Amino acid sequence: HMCLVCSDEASGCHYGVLTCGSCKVFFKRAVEGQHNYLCAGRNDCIIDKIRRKNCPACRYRKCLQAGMNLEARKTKKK
Amino acid sequence: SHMCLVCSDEASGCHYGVLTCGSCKVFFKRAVEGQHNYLCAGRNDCIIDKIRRKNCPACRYRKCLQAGMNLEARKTKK
DNA sequence: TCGGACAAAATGTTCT
DNA sequence: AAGAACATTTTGTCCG
Ligand SMILES: [Zn+2]
Ligand SMILES: [Zn+2]
Ligand SMILES: [Zn+2]
Ligand SMILES: [Zn+2]
Repeated sequence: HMCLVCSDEASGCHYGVLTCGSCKVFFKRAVEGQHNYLCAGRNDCIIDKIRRKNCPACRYRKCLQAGMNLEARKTKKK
Repeated sequence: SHMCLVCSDEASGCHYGVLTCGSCKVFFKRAVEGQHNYLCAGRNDCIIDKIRRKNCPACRYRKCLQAGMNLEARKTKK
């Protein structure tokens, strides 16, 4: 299937969302680093397999908007 | 006479013909030496500043060329 | 699914 | 100034 963030091949539902392993780990690192990324464009960068490295701000924004959340399994269990 | 012409960080000298910081110097060398088949995720006018210069190597390399960076600056100069 | 360990890629600094 | 070595950061895969 397809990662909902970067369109690469997805490796499961991570943190609530069908995503590839690279996006899974990017997301956990972003949340736990509480990094404050800034876009160099217009907050609408193309995030695909090549370009996902280019804008961590837009990649992270796509993660969050797709509904990724570290407590996804904890919420869904409930 | 103080600022990197590519990213606006503090320049360290006049490298490959242009006033630049050390990071832009070696970024340009690596880009020319090798391949630079970079892809912009924006509209080819990414802002290249001290933080964001890492986001888009395509626009960073474009700004190096536009500023006139070239490997044989010192030969050409002589 | 999740995350630790390891590895690769990409970037940046020292040069006593 | 330019470049090799060294070093760090950022990203991605392998395992369990
Ligand atoms: Zn992805
Ligand atoms: Zn962006
Ligand atoms: Zn610079
Ligand atoms: Zn760009």
